[PDB]
Amino acid sequence: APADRLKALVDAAVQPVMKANDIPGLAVAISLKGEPHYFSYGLASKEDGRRVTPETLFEIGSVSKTFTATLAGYALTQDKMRLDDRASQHWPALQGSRFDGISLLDLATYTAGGLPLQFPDSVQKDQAQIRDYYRQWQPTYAPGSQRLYSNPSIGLFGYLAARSLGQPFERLMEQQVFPALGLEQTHLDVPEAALAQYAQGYGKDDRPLRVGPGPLDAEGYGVKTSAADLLRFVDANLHPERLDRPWAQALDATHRGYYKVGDMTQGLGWEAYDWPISLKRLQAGNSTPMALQPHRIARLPAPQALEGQRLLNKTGSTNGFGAYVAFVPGRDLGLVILANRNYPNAERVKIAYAILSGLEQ
Ligand SMILES: *C(=O)N1C[C@H](NOS(=O)(=O)O)CC[C@H]1C(=O)NC1CCNCC1
Repeated sequence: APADRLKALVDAAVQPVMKANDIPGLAVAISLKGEPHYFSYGLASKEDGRRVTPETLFEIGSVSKTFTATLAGYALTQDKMRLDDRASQHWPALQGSRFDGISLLDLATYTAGGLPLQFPDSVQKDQAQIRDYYRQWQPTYAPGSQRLYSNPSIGLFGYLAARSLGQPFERLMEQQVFPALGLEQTHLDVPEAALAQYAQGYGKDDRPLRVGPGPLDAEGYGVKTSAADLLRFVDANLHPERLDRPWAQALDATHRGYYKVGDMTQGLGWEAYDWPISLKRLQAGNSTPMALQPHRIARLPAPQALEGQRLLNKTGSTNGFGAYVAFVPGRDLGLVILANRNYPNAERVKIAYAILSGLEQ
């Protein structure tokens, strides 16, 4: 009855949304009572007929920020940086710029003062162009006052955490972070030998779409991973104490809330809500205006533990993909939903919420 019931519940949550959004392929992984459960739907590639499995690689877009946060959490534990450091402390090129007056925490939590959603199209994947971009940038408003969701913001945070560790960001993820987390199906640059696992992404008129190079891509949106590996990452988040101390502490650092905007508490990478909360409120927290518009923050008196009866989540998209991850620390429950179409966040959250509410019922 239990396996039948879980299958029935996940099918009932996924299938209508998959169909309504014409999603070619979709992978679900659920961590429940200390055990993983995988559900795979449809096609990784419509053209060659490869089916989705729990090992299929999907682009996870902005979910990458949680890995980026974990690297920064590590740097914090290596006493290599502090959240209250000025950004320019970690890149001499920034000394004398406005980044003298902006903290690593401001950068990590999108409150640096109006850094935009993306780098302008004129900024290529080029260290000098990136450096020059930040040198010339001026805040629209005071640092620490307004949240404006931003790839350049947390991208810089990740880049400076890597600088504090004395190695390139990409090398650190591949050589240290992913191995420390036990992740062998998680990549910034998918190896040729693994390309057969990499799903095709689909956009309008089913044009094929995979993510191309961009400035600070690895930091903001560049990770490709499987449902099985992303769930392993969720289980690491549920049980940091199962890893060696330095990496336990790194994960813990991403479970700390610094301010609220409406129902959402902003951590490093992770965004948190009280649990339970209505589907409509969770949808609103992950809505377009939350990503695209500035919001005045309500700063907490002290960092808040993001644990117990809370839902921690992150959405992520690329041109061709749509990912969502959610977990409830106090219930030892986690879920991953990866699709090879960018479909609205509200729809991803709807699937997740249907699964979570069915599990409690
Ligand atoms: C994350 O997936 N990003 C950044 C931002 N996230 O807002 S959210 O509510 O979707 O998580 C916007 C979309 C996405 C992003 O950076 N997409 C880019 C499209 C163009 N190619 C580079 C990735």
